[PDB]
Formats: sequence, C-alpha cells, structure tokens
Amino acid sequence: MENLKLDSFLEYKFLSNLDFNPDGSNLAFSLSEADLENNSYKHFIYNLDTKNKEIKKLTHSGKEKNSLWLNNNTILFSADRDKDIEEKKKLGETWTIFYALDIKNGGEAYEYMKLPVNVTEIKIIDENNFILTADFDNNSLNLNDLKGGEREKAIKQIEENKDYEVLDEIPFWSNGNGFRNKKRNRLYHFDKSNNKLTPISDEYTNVESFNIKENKVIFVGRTYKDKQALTAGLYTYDVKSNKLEIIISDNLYDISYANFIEDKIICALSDMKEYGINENHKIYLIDSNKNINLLYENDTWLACTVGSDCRLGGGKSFKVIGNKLYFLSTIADSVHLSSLDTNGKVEILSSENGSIDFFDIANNEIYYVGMRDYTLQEIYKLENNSSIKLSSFNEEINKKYKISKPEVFDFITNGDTTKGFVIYPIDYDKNKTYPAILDIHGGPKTVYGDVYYHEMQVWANMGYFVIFTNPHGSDGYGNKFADIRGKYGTIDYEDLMNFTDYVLEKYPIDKSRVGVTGGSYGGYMTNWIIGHTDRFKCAASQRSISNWISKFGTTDIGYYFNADQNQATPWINHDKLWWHSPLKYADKAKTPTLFIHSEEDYRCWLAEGLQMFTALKYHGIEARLCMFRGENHELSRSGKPKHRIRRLTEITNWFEKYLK
Amino acid sequence: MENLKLDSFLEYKFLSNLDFNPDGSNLAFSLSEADLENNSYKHFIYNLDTKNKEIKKLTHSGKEKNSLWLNNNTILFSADRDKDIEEKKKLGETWTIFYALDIKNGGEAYEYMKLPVNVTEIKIIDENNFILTADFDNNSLNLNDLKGGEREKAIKQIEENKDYEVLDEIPFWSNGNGFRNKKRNRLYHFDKSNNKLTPISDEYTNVESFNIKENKVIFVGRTYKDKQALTAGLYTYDVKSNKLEIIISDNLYDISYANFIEDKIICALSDMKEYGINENHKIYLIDSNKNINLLYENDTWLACTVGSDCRLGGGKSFKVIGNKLYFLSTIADSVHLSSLDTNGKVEILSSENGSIDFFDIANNEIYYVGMRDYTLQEIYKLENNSSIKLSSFNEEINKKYKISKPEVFDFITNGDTTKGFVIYPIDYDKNKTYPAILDIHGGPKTVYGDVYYHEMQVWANMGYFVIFTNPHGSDGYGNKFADIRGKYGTIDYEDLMNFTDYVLEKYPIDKSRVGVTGGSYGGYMTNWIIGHTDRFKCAASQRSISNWISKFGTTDIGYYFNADQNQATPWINHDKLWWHSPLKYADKAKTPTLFIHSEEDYRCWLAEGLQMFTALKYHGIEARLCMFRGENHELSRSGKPKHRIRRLTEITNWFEKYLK
Repeated sequence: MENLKLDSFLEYKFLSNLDFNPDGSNLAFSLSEADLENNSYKHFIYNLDTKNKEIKKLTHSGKEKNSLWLNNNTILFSADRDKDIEEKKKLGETWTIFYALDIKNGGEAYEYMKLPVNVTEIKIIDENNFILTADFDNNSLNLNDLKGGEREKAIKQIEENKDYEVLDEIPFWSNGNGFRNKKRNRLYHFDKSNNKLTPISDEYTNVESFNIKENKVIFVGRTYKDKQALTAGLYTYDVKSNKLEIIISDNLYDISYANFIEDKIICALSDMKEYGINENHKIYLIDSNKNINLLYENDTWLACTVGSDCRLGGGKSFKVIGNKLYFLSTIADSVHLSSLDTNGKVEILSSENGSIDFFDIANNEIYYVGMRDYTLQEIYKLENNSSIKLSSFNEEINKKYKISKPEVFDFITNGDTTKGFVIYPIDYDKNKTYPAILDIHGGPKTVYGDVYYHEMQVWANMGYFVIFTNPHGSDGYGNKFADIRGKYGTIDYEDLMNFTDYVLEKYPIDKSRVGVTGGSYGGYMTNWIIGHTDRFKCAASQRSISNWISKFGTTDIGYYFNADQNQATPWINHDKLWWHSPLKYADKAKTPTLFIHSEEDYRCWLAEGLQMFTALKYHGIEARLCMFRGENHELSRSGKPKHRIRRLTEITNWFEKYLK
Repeated sequence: MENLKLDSFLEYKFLSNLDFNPDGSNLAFSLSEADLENNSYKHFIYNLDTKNKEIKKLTHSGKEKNSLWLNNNTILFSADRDKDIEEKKKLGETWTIFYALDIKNGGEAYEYMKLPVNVTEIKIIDENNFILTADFDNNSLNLNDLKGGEREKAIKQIEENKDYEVLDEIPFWSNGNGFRNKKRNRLYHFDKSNNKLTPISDEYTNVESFNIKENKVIFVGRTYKDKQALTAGLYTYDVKSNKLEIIISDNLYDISYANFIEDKIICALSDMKEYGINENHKIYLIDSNKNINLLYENDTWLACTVGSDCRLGGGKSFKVIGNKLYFLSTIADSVHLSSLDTNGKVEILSSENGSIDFFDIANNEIYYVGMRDYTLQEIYKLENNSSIKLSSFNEEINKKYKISKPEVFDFITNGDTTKGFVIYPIDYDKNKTYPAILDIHGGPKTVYGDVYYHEMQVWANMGYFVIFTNPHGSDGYGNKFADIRGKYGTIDYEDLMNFTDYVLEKYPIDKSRVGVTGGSYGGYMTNWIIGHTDRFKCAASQRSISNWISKFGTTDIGYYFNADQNQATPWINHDKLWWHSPLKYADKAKTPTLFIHSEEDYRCWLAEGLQMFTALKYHGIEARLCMFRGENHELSRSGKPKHRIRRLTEITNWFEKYLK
C-alpha cells in the first residue's frame, strides 16, 4: 500500500442520478470527479445493460449529467453547447438547452429542446411533453421578451442591480442557492409540439417536490409573501383539463413525500405536534374524497442520514411501483431499504451494514449505489437481502492506500445504547501512546456510521486515533432518541464526554494530546465543549453556531429552527436561548481553536464563527479563522477542490501544531 | 428658482487637500465631482495665487489629487499613467508613481518618482528625501522581487489567495479599508538619490500620525500582534543617525496629535480614566527630558464634527507655526479655529456660524475651506474673525435651486441648553399642514449644524418638514454633555422625543405623518425608537446597531468601544448589555422600517441590519432591507454616485409610501 494523503480524494469517484429506461434494459448514472486545474468537477454520463451487466462511458467532455430518458434508446441532458444562448444568459436571459445521446443507434449528442427558463428538475409525460420545476423571479426584467432600446435599458439595469440585494420576506436566502428574495421554485408544463410553456404553481409558491403518473401532476407547495410557514399544501393538476385542485390546505401539515399509487395518493406527513419540526413523518393514504387515513406509523427520517465527505450528487430515495412504496430509513449506523404496500405490510429488503445513497427499481430488479465494507460509492444490485457488486469505480482506492476501518462497538450512556467508533492509527503499536481526534457529526438528527470518511482516514494516516459516536439527538432510534429540544449542551454533551472518557481509558491514547472538531451542530458542540472543559488541547470549529440570538435573525432556517430546538426565542425566555449559546461561556474557554467558515454559508451565518473567534482573542487565547469565498455550508461535502484542500489543510495543520 | 432634485448632488463640487507652498505664494487644492456614467469621481488639481486670488485649473484627465509641493513652482501628485506598472499592480506588485507639474514654466506633468509600496500618505523633507506611511503586509509574497518560476508560482498563489481570508488578530478589518489582518500602516524614509526605502516603524506597528521638522520625524504608534490596545506610543526618528527614540511608552496614554514645536514637543494625550476612550485630549508639552507638562486643559474633540453629506476628502485640522498650535474645535453649533502658544495662551481666530473643514497657514495668512451661510464648500481667507469668500465653485446652486435654510433656536432638555433646528417645506403655507422627518446624526459624539445637508434639502423640496437637534452624548459641550456611557437609550432618547414633541406643537406638523431616520448611532436610536414608541408612522434605519453582544465580536471597534459606551460586556453584566440593545424590544415594534446597510461596513457590520429586519418580519410588521455591495459605513458621504442615488431613493420612496 501507500499512505493516504490529504488530497487523495481528488482520485475518488462519485456516483449520481440512477435512472432506468421504461423497459428496464438500460439504467443511466453519472460519474463526478475532481478537476484541480480548473477547480471544478467533471461530470460524465454512463450506462449499464441490465442483462449484459456491462458499464459504458457515454460522455467525455465533463460537463453533462443525465436527467431523463426520452425513450429506451435515448438519454437527454442539459448543457451549454450553444455559444449564442450562453452570451444571452450572461446578459440576463434565462435558457436551458437539452441534448440527446443515442445508445441504440449511436452518434453524438444533438440539440433536442430549448426552454426559456432556468430549470431545476425535469420529468417526462411523453416525447413532446415535460413537467418542469424552474427558477422564477417575481422582479424579473424578462430579457428574453425585450428588444430595441428597452433591451439595452434592461441590460444596464440588470448589470447595476448586481450591486444590491432587496429583502422583504423573512427567508431572504437559502444555503447553496444564494439570495432568494421574491424568487420561487415554480412548476411548469412544456409542450414541445407547440413550444408552449405553461405555469402550474402560482408566482409565490416554492415547489419542494412533484410527481406524475400519466397526465396528472402531484406536487408539494409552500406559499408565502412575507413569512414562510412551517406547513406545506398538497396540490394536483391535470395537463388536459388544466384544473388545479387543493388536496390539503396549506396550514395543517408539513409533507415530505407525495405520489400517485394505484387510484389514490400516498403521502408522508406530520402536524409536528409531538416532536416539533423534525418529527418523523407518518405515511398516510388520501382517498378520492380527500380523507387522510394512516397506513404505517413510521418512526424514522425517511432518508439516508449517514454522514460522509465522499459524495457528489444524488438520486431517488422514494419510489412507487405497483402497490408498494419503496423508501429509505436510517436505523442505527446504516440505511434500510423497505417497501410498504397499500395493505400496510412492511417488508424489509436490505438491512446491510453500509449506507444506501439512492436506488431505482424497474421490473422488481433493484439497483442502488452505496458504501459497503468501508469502501467508496459503487453500484450494487439487490437480490434477497444481499448485494452483488457490479461497478469497480473505486475498488483500487482501498487496495492502493492504507485504510483504517473503524472498530464498531455498543456504547451505553444516558439510559440508551448507541454506536461507538474508534479508528486505529496506521501502523499501530500497542507499546506506544498516540494522540486522538474526537469528530462530532454535523446536524443533530444525523448519523455516523461504518462508511468511508476521507477526513478521518487522512488523520489516521498521520498517527492519530479518530473516535466518534452518535449521542442523544442523532437519527436512527426514533423521535424519542432524537429529541433534545431545550436540551442542547446537556445530555448530548454528557454523551460525548462519557464517550471520550470510555475511549481514552480502553484505548492507548495520550490524554494530554486530544483534539476535537465538528461542523454545523458539531461546530456548535465544539464551541460548547471548549467553554465547559479543559480536556482537549486544541479544537477546530467549522460552520458553527455560537449565538442563538444572532443566529435567529441571519439564518435561512434560523427564525423557526432555533425556537424548535432550544424551546426559546430572543423575546420569550431569552435567558434560556442565551444559556444554550456557547458564546456565553467563551470567557472560560482556554482551548486553542481554529475556525472554519464560509462567507455564503446561510445555514450558519458568518457572524457565528466571527464571534467565538473574537471572544477567545479578547481573552488572550490563541485562535485562527479561515473564511472561504464562493462556498457555503456544503464546503466539506461539495466545495471546489482547492477550497476543500485548503479546509483540510487548515484543520490538519492546527492539530499538528498542538497535538504533535 | 427650480426645485432641488434627488440627484442634484451630481452637480456639486467638493474641495480637498488645501495646501500651501513653502513661501505662501500659492495654495494647491483638489476639486472632486461625481461622474455618474462611470459611477466614480473625477478629481482635478487647482491653484490659488495668494496675491490677487486667481483660481486656476491645472489637471483635466480627472484622476489627480495634489499630494505635496516639490518646490515653490511644482505640485507633486500620484497617478497611473504607466501601463506596465498598472498591470504589475494587478498581478501583485506594490507601486506608486509620483508626477511633478511645474506651474510656473508650463507644460504637462512628468514622472518624478517611483516607490515600490502602496503609499497612504507622503511628506517632503527636501526634493530628494521623503517620509512615508504605506501599506505593509507581514504575509506579502513580495512579487516585486520575484522572477522566473518562483514568480509564476507566486502570481498563481496570490490569485488563489483571493478566495480566502485568515484572521488571527482581534481587529482583523477596518471600515473603508477591507480586511487588515497582519497588515499595518508602516512609516518609511525614501531617498530618491540612491533609491533607498528604509523602514522606521517595526513590522507590527500601525502608524496613525506623523510630522517632520527639518530632518527629524515625530510619529504615533499602535503596536500589537494579537490584540490592539487602547493606548498609543509616541516615538521620534532622526534620518541621519537612523536613531529611534521612545519618548512615551505605548501603555500609558492614547494620543491624537503629536508634533515638533520650537525645541520641544506639543502633544494631545489622555489617560482615559475620567471619561474613557472618547475623553477630550488635553494638550501637553514634552521637554527634552521627556517630562510631560500640562499646557492647556482642552475640553474639545479637536476636530470638525459638524455632519454633512456634501464633502469628499479632507485636509489639515492641525498646524504648528512658530510657537503656536492652530487647531479646530466644534464648540457647539460650529467649528472654531484657535491657537495655543507655548506660554499657554489660547486665542480664538474664528468663531463663525458655519463649519471649518480644513485650513492652512503661511505668513500669518490663514485660508480655509468651509460651509458658511448654508452654502456648499468654498475657499475663504480669515482676517480678524471674519471670512472673505475667494471661490464660487457652488455659488449657482443656492441661486438656481430652492434651498430652505434652517431655523435655529435654543432648546433646553434634561438640564442643558442645546440647539434645535427646523427646515420648513418649500413653498411653505402658514395655514396648510405638512409631514415631517426626524434626522438623527450618525456619530454618537458629533454635531448637527447650520450646514448644507443634501438629503434634508431633497425632502424639504418634496413637501416635508425636516427637524434635527443635538441630544446628550453629542459633541460640542465638553465631556459631561457627551457622557452617555451606560446611558444609551435613556436621556439621549428623551432629548430627541422632547425635541420632537416641542416641534410638533410649535409647527403645523401632521403628527399622524412623521418619519424618523438616521445612520450609525442614529441608526441605533432609530432601532431603539421603533421598539420604545409607535409615534412615527415609518422609519429608516441606516448602517444601524441592533445587538450589542453581536457587535462585540463582529466590528473593527466593537470589542473595546461597545464596552466603553455601555459599561457592560457579553460576560460582565450581560443583562445591561442586552438591555441597551434595540433588538430586545423588536416584539413591541409596530412602525414599518426600511433598513439601509452595506456589505463592507465594518463599523456596524451586516449582522445588525439583518437581525432587526428579520425580527420585524417575524412579528408581522412591514419592513424592507437594501444591501449595498462595494460600499461601507461612508456610503452616504463618499459612496459611488449610483449607490448614493439608490440609498437616497430607497429612503425617499419609503417616506413617500407611508408619509403621503
């Protein structure tokens, strides 16, 4: 082998967009890989034949991801191979060009469609009919329709308007998407036959999800003019009657999935009365007369929440075929693939140890991408609760480099039993003593698992122990285990400190050289940890939360997600919201702390990292902060390659200065 | 008589850099005017022959400000007329080219000097020796000295470094200067004969003031590696012996002015023990034994603090000549010009109603630029406490547009008699009724005066009353009147509301239609007002403060100034610091409020504006926020023309929408 290095992730391959053709013969997917020279990513389109089992590389310029199957022969994708349209978009025009790539009859990609909107997702009624969600600006100048003097007047106004941002609704930006004031994700119908682009959802509605069966659309709708509500409405629309029908009013529940199943509608849904915003959605059925009836009392977040920094892109996590609804659920450190028929029978289909990222089903043949055996993403076919490995995109990674696989064990703390993980240092000697790093998984209701994580292997290849666990608040063990509302920094902080106590005694680690790092919620805990204990000699706080009050007014979810998680508000029990803020305890922090933060991170605003850094510096504590431009919360998982190398370098150099 | 329009300031002229030549024969100065088409400002160098008062324009390209007098016939200025140097600056090289313009012999400017640093201020000893302060970076790659392969790697490293910012000091940025982490304002001596540039201040000292007599240098020092202190250091440098000498340590006093006088040193100091950071500086005399003897117990902020938006640049507020020290002092409504001889005697040389922006003296001849009789900037000569107007760059403005001059009266409140102002609406009728606008000046210890203020005149020309005053905390009545430490929102809020009630009774103002607005501390009070009263039907909060614990960690001055003004701290009496924050009362805010804020404002950072807006939108109140890119706290005074028009238009349409 050879030592894994900081930048070794440049050679990793990431899979996305697993989609079948209607006849189940060919399934398409995309491969992404780092492009260090251009600080971007190359995206290729691939195909596997379901009976030949042969992988085929379809694109080679590196700017194409498959979005849709036109028919069993032809994959459609969006690109920018029209230099005229490209320069029009720079001026302010909105356009999306789709091409077509014959596999059965061959050739190269040829232009199939031009659509005068910027599309976010596309689905197919037939060859000349598509259902659309796309960016829509209520203050758009409509540069496509303008000509003459009014055109040059708009080109200048659009250019000048880049120097401002106007805000008059309480979520004025979204992380990963920039400023979003008075702009919505709107649903459209496009008829290629007559080039007619027909709106479905109105001007103020954010379409969060949509599905189609034949000529009928079902979508999720959040609508607001000044304040986004916690509830979403369910709506349907037919592309022949042009009738919109309110299925569920927009002030009852927050729905996560809705689709057609047989002659009625299945829907994940919750009124958030028991466990708040993040309550696990139960699955109901909606009959013809719009009655809601329980079908299966699920107690899981219906998604793969196993953390990793070796993913780029995604696919389907829900599917409806026949009478069964196939879904995902993270159960402990792993993901399950289960079904649910219209009778309520829950069969479990895949309870393997690794993560299931996304999947597709065609003729009761199940294909998925996942991370098994602590290896990177590969395509597996599912047969009788066991997986056959088809692709070999990342097989040499584990054979080329020295990977230290975690030691999984059960850990008891605070009346419940969770998972504990300890990664040995490379070339481990029981006669020596080593330093360690405690990694706290970002997001409260997420999961650490036996899944290849690059940043941990990097430090294990440099002589570090890397330990981590899933404290109270993580996903996996239902709403009860995840409920830490009003308990931030208590039973979860105990869980982490109890885990650190157990590890530094059971494993041979120098207690005097222990670091701690974490992002998002993990960055909050790092700021909390350094303000309550002296046991870590250095810390790294990334995209963190330091001031719940300051975070209330500057976060894309802050004005409602803070009140739900801390049971407080800058005006109702302010002392509680301040008690849970790590900035309050910054005058007792003595631990040197590096701060990673992104300027366009709107899930955790720059103010949070700026405050803890200033506080430690005010009290004469060594500190450091690296601000990343053009990046956001997703820097560690999907940022530009150089900015990922810079983040990994800053974090790796800080431990080296204080732990070696 | 035409109506003054919103964009009428595009026709104003602004003077700066009033500077004598060594024999008092000529007076150089710069004129500045807005260039809307290029969204910038043109600058021209003028001359004034002191014998017959002839005004001459000397440069015409629009990119020149006068720096020094090379001799009695030549002005020295910096510009960019070398395209090779211009492109090397874009790559990373530090350069400044100085051109010489012979006013007597004629011709155009010719290149005189080239210095491999970015110069922030320059002074001349003789025609071959100069004292500089210039930008210095402790992490500079020194691209000027690099060649070959190390150059191409440094160029790319400089370009890639633009994506990040590294912080490891508690003042890491300065308003109007961007990020300043580990960058200092360093003093240099440049010998033009042998092209030697020699440092004087060390690699970590911020030089904030310096003066020269013969071949000696006096300068002021702020030195820090991790935390800028409140005290400054006074040192001296001889350029022949290369001798540096500490005459006051940097841990004793804060100093505002320091200069050579006769055979000793005159200096403005203070131990901030009686009134804090903003304590008025006494003027002391330092003998050759480095003993510091009191010369005059000055009780003034030795500067011009009369606010106005019709200035661009500045000049000299101090001048030592013979045995006297001529200085400015805002006495209450206006700016005086006094003198102080080494015997301790104070003479009042100017005590007129307007403002004195900056001056200069030669052979008992005192010229200055000032705003008198509610007219824009003009050059005046001062003789026997009365001024003679020598320029008319803006004389047509008051003759062509409808200017409503203020009515000034005495106004007692909270045991002190301050000034009150009311500007009538244009075409005023005694029997009709009008809406009003409250303007609160921005710097806590500054002053509103009988000085042309554009935004006030724009609103009066649209049918508004404009009212403003000087509450407790303002400049112009000694320390005691300016002492609102720990009193933010108490007496200062009462004095404004007492003034507003006074004006609403005497004048025919529709109390139903009264707007309020202000920036900086006037933006804090606007945020304070809407949370503590509903009497204003609409508000406009510019570059405001809303959350003191938030401003502590995210502001160039917040970690020492906020504790000085509120006598609190996020960790010491936090209840008090949270009390003086207007965000605490946002739940009681019912007044629709517009928010003006800039992205690169580091005096009141973006977090303050976002929190008040999100809080008001959270409570169902109408609110609007306009964010300005590329501008800072000085937007309303020196921002780019289009952005100044946008801010004015944003505020005006807000008043128009709710007050009409």
